[PDB]
Amino acid sequence: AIKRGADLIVEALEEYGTEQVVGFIGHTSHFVADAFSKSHLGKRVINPATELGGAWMVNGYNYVKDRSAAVGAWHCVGNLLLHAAMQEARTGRIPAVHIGLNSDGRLAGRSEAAQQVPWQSFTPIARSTQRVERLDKVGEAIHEAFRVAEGHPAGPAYVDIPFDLTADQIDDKALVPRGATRAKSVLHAPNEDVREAAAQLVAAKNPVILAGGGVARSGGSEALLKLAEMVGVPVVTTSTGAGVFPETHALAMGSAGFCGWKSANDMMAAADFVLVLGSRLSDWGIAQGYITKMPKFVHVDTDPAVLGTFYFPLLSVVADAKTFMEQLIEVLPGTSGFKAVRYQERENFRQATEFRAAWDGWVREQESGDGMPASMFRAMAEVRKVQRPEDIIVTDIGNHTLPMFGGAILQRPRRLVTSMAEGILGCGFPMALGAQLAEPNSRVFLGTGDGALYYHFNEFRVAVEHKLPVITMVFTNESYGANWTLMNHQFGQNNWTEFMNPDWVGIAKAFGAYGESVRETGDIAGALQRAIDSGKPALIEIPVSKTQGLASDPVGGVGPNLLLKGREIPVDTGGSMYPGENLLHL
Amino acid sequence: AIKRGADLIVEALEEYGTEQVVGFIGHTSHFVADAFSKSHLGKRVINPATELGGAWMVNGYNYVKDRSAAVGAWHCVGNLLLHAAMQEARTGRIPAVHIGLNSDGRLAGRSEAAQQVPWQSFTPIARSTQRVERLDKVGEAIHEAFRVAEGHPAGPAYVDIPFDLTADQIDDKALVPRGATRAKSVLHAPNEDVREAAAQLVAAKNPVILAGGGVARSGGSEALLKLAEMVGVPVVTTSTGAGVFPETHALAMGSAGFCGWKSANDMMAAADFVLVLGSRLSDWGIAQGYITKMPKFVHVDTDPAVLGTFYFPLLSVVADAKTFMEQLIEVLPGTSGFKAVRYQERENFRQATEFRAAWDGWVREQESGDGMPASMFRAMAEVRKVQRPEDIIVTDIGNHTLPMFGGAILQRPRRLVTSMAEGILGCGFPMALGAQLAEPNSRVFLGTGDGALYYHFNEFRVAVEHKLPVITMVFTNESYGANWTLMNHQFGQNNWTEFMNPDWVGIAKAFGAYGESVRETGDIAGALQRAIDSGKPALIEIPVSKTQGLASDPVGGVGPNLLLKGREIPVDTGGSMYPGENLLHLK
Amino acid sequence: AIKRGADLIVEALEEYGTEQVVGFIGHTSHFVADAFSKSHLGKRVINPATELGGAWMVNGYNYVKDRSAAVGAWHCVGNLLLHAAMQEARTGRIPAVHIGLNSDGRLAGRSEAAQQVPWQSFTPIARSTQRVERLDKVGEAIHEAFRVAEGHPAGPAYVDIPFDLTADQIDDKALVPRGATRAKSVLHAPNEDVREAAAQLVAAKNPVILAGGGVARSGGSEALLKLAEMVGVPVVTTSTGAGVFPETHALAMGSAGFCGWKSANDMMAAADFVLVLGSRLSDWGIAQGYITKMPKFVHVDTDPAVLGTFYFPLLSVVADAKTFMEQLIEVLPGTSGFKAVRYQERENFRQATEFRAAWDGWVREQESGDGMPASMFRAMAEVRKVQRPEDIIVTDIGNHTLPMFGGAILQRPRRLVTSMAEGILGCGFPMALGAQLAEPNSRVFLGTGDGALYYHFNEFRVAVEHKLPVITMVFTNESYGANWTLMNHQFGQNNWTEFMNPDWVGIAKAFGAYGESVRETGDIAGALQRAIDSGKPALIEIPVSKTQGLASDPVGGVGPNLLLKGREIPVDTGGSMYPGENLLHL
Ligand SMILES: Cc1cc2nc3c(=O)[nH]c(=O)nc-3n(C[C@H](O)[C@H](O)[C@H](O)COP(=O)(O)OP(=O)(O)OC[C@H]3O[C@@H](n4cnc5c(N)ncnc54)[C@H](O)[C@@H]3O)c2cc1C
Ligand SMILES: Cc1cc2nc3c(=O)[nH]c(=O)nc-3n(C[C@H](O)[C@H](O)[C@H](O)COP(=O)(O)OP(=O)(O)OC[C@H]3O[C@@H](n4cnc5c(N)ncnc54)[C@H](O)[C@@H]3O)c2cc1C
Ligand SMILES: Cc1cc2nc3c(=O)[nH]c(=O)nc-3n(C[C@H](O)[C@H](O)[C@H](O)COP(=O)(O)OP(=O)(O)OC[C@H]3O[C@@H](n4cnc5c(N)ncnc54)[C@H](O)[C@@H]3O)c2cc1C
Ligand SMILES: Cc1ncc(C[n+]2csc(CCOP(=O)(O)OP(=O)(O)O)c2C)c(N)n1
Ligand SMILES: Cc1ncc(C[n+]2csc(CCOP(=O)(O)OP(=O)(O)O)c2C)c(N)n1
Ligand SMILES: Cc1ncc(C[n+]2csc(CCOP(=O)(O)OP(=O)(O)O)c2C)c(N)n1
Ligand SMILES: [Cl-]
Ligand SMILES: [Cl-]
Ligand SMILES: [Cl-]
Ligand SMILES: [Mg+2]
Ligand SMILES: [Mg+2]
Ligand SMILES: [Mg+2]
Ligand SMILES: [Mg+2]
Repeated sequence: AIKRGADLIVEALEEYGTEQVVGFIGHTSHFVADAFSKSHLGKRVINPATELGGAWMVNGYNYVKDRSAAVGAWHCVGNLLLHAAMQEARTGRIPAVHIGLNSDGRLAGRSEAAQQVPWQSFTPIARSTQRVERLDKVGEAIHEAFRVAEGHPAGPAYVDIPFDLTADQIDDKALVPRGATRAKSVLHAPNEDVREAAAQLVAAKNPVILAGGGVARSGGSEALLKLAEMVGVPVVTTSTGAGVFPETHALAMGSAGFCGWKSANDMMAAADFVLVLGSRLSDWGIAQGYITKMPKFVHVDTDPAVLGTFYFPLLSVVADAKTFMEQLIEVLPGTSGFKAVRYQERENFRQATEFRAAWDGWVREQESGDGMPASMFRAMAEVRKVQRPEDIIVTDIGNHTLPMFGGAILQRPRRLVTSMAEGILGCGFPMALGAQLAEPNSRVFLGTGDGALYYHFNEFRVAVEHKLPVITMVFTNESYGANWTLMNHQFGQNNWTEFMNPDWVGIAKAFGAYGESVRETGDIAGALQRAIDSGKPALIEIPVSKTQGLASDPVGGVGPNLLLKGREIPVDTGGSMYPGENLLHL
Repeated sequence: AIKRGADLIVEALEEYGTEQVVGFIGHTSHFVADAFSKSHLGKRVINPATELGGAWMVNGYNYVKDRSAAVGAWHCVGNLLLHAAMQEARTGRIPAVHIGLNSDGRLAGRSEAAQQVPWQSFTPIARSTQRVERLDKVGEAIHEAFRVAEGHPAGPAYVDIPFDLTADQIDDKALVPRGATRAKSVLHAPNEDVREAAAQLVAAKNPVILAGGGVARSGGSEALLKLAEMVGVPVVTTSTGAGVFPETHALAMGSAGFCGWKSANDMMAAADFVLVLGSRLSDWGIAQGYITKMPKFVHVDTDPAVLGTFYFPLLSVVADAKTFMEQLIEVLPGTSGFKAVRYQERENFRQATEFRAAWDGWVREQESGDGMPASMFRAMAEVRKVQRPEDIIVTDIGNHTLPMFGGAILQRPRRLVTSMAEGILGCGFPMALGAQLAEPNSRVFLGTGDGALYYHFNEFRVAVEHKLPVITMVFTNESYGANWTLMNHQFGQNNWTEFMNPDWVGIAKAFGAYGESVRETGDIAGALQRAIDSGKPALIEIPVSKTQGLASDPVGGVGPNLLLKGREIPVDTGGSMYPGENLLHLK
Repeated sequence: AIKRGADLIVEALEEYGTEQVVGFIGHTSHFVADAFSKSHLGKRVINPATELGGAWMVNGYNYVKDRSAAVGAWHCVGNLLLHAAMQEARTGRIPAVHIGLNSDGRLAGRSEAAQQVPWQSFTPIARSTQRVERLDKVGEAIHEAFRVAEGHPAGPAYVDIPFDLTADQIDDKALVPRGATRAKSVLHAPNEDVREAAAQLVAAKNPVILAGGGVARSGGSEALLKLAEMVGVPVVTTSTGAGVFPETHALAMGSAGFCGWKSANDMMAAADFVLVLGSRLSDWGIAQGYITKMPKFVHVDTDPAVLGTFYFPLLSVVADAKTFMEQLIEVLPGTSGFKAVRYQERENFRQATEFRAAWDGWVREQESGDGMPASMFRAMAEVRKVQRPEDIIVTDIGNHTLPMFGGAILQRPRRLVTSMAEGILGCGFPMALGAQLAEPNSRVFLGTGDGALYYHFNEFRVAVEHKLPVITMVFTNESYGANWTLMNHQFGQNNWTEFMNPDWVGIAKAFGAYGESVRETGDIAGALQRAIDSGKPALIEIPVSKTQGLASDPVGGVGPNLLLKGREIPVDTGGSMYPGENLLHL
């Protein structure tokens, strides 16, 4: 059948499992938008305030789905706004396909052309960058983008299509590849690696299992609970792994790292052996700026590139996390030294429970005060009174990230959302909208700084139009508080940190959202209940300190080193001059 | 003397003429911010709501100054938001230096590193992209950045500095290059070319001078006025040249192009000869999608790369526009055929004045009407009543661009501001703020669509804190109106075009800005007076139709061709298969 | 200890298993060459005639080793000659680390600098491109290069080091990473994939096992012989898999593809099911220009990116080849329908043996003629009379490639060498020298065209100095014979194809190599024996036809389509003009 390129693009996106489009109109996306209007997927299009806001919504949707279920589709020059969000998808292992419609290919390469988008600016960012030259390659390119996006590692794929190809027509026989099959990701380890790992776990005096985001992608929660109880081993997570192990269990230490739980950092400092499952041991994760001292460890991952890149394991294993744990459960009864004892009667139990109790007491101290400015831990304690086990906690980047991580106590995977890998400010609100779109049975609570909310609160248009009842707490300190704090630690003086806020309640009201300020009432619990009862997206303005959280609160961190001290650098004495130095020798 | 890298960056920036810093804090920019607080640049730093809004401020400031007087200074990952504004600077010839402070160079190349910014993403965009490896190269790199940014062509330069270098210390002797004097840009044409141009000008029956943005950069307004009156030749501009020739003058046809003045398009369709000065004859400018048919022309530019790239001139000349005009004024009295008479007495005068009068009549007609929605031409007629020669008009991108260009009548250079080269939606508000910062005692009027204002109205934080009294008209139609209109033509139905607006008056009030709606009153005139009296940034809501402007209004355009008709493309029958086609051959 | 950067580079290369250096002097490599002179590896440095010749020697050495045992080390501007060889390492999955010493970092970025090498020219080619900015990163960068080079997929890694860092000195504590461990590559499939594959193999009427170069990298020869005999299934290979199955066995069909064995192409056209082990199903391999019609197939690979990129399998499996075959052997006795029958009594045996016999008869016809010009199959039959099972057959690219592939009958893996993935002319001689260096118990026979030998016969300097007794047959036709042939098929006329040859015997004698021409004697067997007895590198000049081989001989190929027919292309009628068209409208 003769088909337009725009209709072939839509067909391909449906074939590969696209649920949700985030698209922006312009003459280069006109044919694609027309084609979407005639398709099932046309019913699910978000038109965001900006393309960067929309790209963040793709990230939040796909982070919780672990596939490229949301897809961006962008008129030419709007693609120039994608880079920040695309970079987070790359290091954060978020599958994300983006289709950029460039200007007419007839006008490419002309020096005085308008809106000829430099697609090679994505080459250092996307896991796959393709410029499509020919209509008969449009299906093939989209198939490749999905294959790359949803691989191991997951990430972003960008497809640049000059829009004349979307108007042009071709007979469609076999053009969109169909019948594609994926290999299973249930990679099994060899027996001798399993037996080694089991022997180490049993022999250790103070073992720990470290579960990262790969345990969530693997689906390994059940196996992890069984394995931890069978061996009697405390569980530490990364921030993307939090919730794969129920955080109210006796063995749950929470997340390690610099915005994590001190019980987890205590346990990592005490441990003599770690089994690492589905973690990349990253800079702002377990590595803490490449300062953390890892105990002897076994490292299990589906991506060999993460294994031994920086931390050298006792043993590196290419295997699926759930599968490896199931293999361990099978081998453990025939492992020398193994005895079936209830985890509460193991010799290591009391130490772990003491670390957790100390942390819980510290959290109770942070949360229990009343009045203004509010503690962000109090705010989170109020959220946990109204929180369901499928609900999603979202945060932005700043001082506030620490209380959001520390006050989230989670029972399910992929419930904690932010720009985890890159720490890009402003992510929180639009990522929360994308997560809400993906998870309509989840209540979504966002704790955002004021500096952060400034970036993409324009997306209240989307929240209101699409009836997305995200509950946003804006923590107001009229500051980039992390930076106020750190600059005063570093220099004794802040600069570039302070700003005004609008009347946020007035902003919410102007968009037809629910708005309330607790500046005078302190009534966080009441405001949460009113916001939930509204059925609308909500904005609760909560005054906070400039200093509480990431840049101040002691959670057992060692890094990262970002207040670095300068070194004195030898000049070059080889004889060559600086530019303009010739004038000094006259 | 031992200096930190941060201090050396500030010293270099000062040496090369920086007046205004737009900066964003984060740990990688901490040392730089601390160093700026010790400088006379520290006082005035703008900390924008987002880095892309700030980069648009840099572009508005520098577009009106014609030098990189504003600089950006950005914490690592905030650099990832620069690319759209940087691309406008590249094709739009805006000088702009951006200093990106990357994460620690010790951590670079590690696969699981955080915030290691891919500076090579700028390589296809900036005129110059540099990654600094060594502290002793920090001065040198910044010197090079200004050299490129302020050359011919002007454009953006990006410098990536791992921030450990900003903390490190070194002895400063000769490290910051000082004391350069740049080459003059008053490039003179060969006398033979000047003579040839004068001979064509005099011989033509219906000549036109086409003056682009290079006449503004050249400072050629006085020479152009003398030349045009001496020969008695109508003046057409580009959108970046508008205002180089006073648009109240009887010879002024306005700007040619598809959002231009029909008088200018009529003139260019009538002309038998054009002298093109300081124009790149661009796609969304004079070329209108490479459809415009140029008469025989002489082309004068400082950048050889624009001369003969697409339109082949009769004669191409590498020269400065003001200089070339001065040369031609000197030779004209000795040119065979030249007659010294008042321009009003020339045979070609009446036709030009007729084009202008017809256009002015049409504009008057668009200003008329008595209710709601309002005409955007009416809105511009009201702005003209309160507009001085030094005042700046800013637009965003959409249907509203055509009435803003058609209602702006300018008499000085560099008074009309937008994302000219790239058409990037959202530019208007933050570029207006940057123009206001560059010219604190000029009044700045912005006409913006509602889809446009959505992008960077967060920068009301900057406008209110810095008391930048931009007067913004937001034209409300609850739509991407250009697209609503074009898609209804193309397909019979719009899609992806309609959206909710907030209460814009309420948004302004929540920031402490002046706000008013004319929806019930029609009182644009009073709203402009109240907005001006407020001394605050102001927002005037004006409801408009979905259709008025770029997608509907006839201005004599021929292009561009964006409502494409597709072609039917043949399938490859050479034998090779599609992916997956193997399954279709199984029996 | 305080150490120079040059000494740290040497230390790192030794730590990661480097055996052989190929290096080129210049002031930027002076410190590195001095450092090598003080080390164990210093004893194994080849200084090639050119850097491209040397890069090809790295490729040949590492192709047969399946690790980056050879390493290039190059003065600045000589790195500009590496790209061709580097591209073959990338698509050909050859591990190869190259260390480029750039000019002084103090002079980088200056517009009028000399010898500042654009290392970003490698970014689209190498699997890893790194520019080292800091002395304390030199060890770390080399460790990363090896990790990437020796991964799955294998490939080239380029490290650019400004040479001032190689003169500079630093305390060495922990700078060169030591104690690195690799994960095993014995990835196991899940049982249900094993059982599926076994059920298909047993149920098929006319199965085939297709073994590619991954069976060689895996070490799977023993398991493949067992599995093929147990199930009674003919074996087809790719050109990089040839020799993993003994090519004299009754079940051996040889290599499929356009320069392969017709028995293999016949068997692929007859088969109802294929088990593909360690093949990427590539363009100039099994795909034959994306024309080959694959039967229903199971696809087993360690690199998920190859699985389902173009040919969509019944089932895709991420697993090691040897391991998967061992899993199949274990499952087969409990697979429904399986009976233990001698392979000679299976119903499919006679068909396979008939295909092989037809091919063998055709080869005997090609080889059996005497006189001049010689048949290249006769030449290969003479080599097989003097060939040991560890000996290596090398070819260049041209008409001659077909008789070299067709006359090679191999018993061991990694014995057939050329620029397999990219077909880059001139590879053969320097790749043969690298293979000889790696495999000193192998006699190396190169069959090269004349056009090919022209590129790197300057490397006779290396062959003679290092006493590398490669036996080179130069097939002389005074032509780019493939192109003479194909152009006459395509157009009825050749152009740019014909050239003179030097007196090749005189060239060999001038270098102190053994030289002989059979132009008048026909005495190929005698010349081989004299060349072997010399103990020297040898050059035997053998006149051949312009047309025999790749461009003419029918081996059951279907592709690739490189004599493509042009299509008539619609002009653009949108209204926009061409450059300069304005003058036509005046
Ligand atoms: C301000 C800020 C503070 C932060 N504080 C912390 C903190 O305190 N603690 C913390 O942990 N992080 C923190 N982060 C997040 C951190 O930067 C990283 O994003 C995070 O630690 C990475 O988690 P991960 O190692 O589990 O790997 P992910 O990025 O989640 O990657 C998943 C890993 O699992 C592997 N994998 C995927 N599927 C499978 C499978 N089926 N089987 C096996 N392996 C699989 C992948 O190959 C990869 O190695 C912070 C971020 C910011 C911005
Ligand atoms: C929606 C929309 C509508 C638009 N409609 C129009 C329209 O109707 N008409 C229009 O003109 N544009 C229009 N534009 C703008 C258009 O895209 C271009 O930005 C503009 O036309 C370019 O102007 P220019 O040719 O003068 O060159 P500029 O981009 O201003 O560049 C300056 C030129 O002068 C040269 N130069 C610089 N200094 C000197 C010197 N000293 N001497 C000599 N030469 C010098 C430079 O090398 C260059 O060639 C529109 C843009 C948009 C987004
Ligand atoms: C002139 C010319 C003619 C040619 N003619 C032919 C021809 O007739 N026939 C032919 O086959 N080729 C031919 N080639 C070569 C062809 O271009 C390819 O180089 C070759 O076919 C690729 O072989 P392969 O598919 O086995 O993959 P390779 O390139 O050998 O790659 C190895 C594959 O095995 C996988 N792998 C690696 N280790 C393992 C493991 N442990 N377990 C499982 N999988 C593993 C890899 O991921 C990869 O997919 C020709 C080349 C030229 C230049
Ligand atoms: C795009 C971008 N710009 C700047 C930063 C640097 N940064 C990291 S945290 C932070 C403070 C954010 O302020 P806010 O949201 O108010 O949170 P608070 O620290 O006050 O809790 C900043 C500016 C960044 N990570 N990303
Ligand atoms: C970043 C970006 N996204 C999309 C476009 C496409 N576009 C061009 S004009 C326009 C309409 C803008 O709407 P608005 O500001 O309301 O103006 P109106 O057409 O209603 O006057 C759009 C979406 C663009 N140029 N840039
Ligand atoms: C570097 C490079 N240049 C050109 C070619 C194109 N090419 C492929 S085969 C061939 C013929 C080689 O001639 P020769 O070595 O004499 O072999 P013959 O065809 O005569 O057997 C040529 C030129 C190539 N593959 N690589
Ligand atoms: Cl547009
Ligand atoms: Cl940050
Ligand atoms: Cl040299
Ligand atoms: Mg804050
Ligand atoms: Mg100069
Ligand atoms: Mg609008
Ligand atoms: Mg030849």
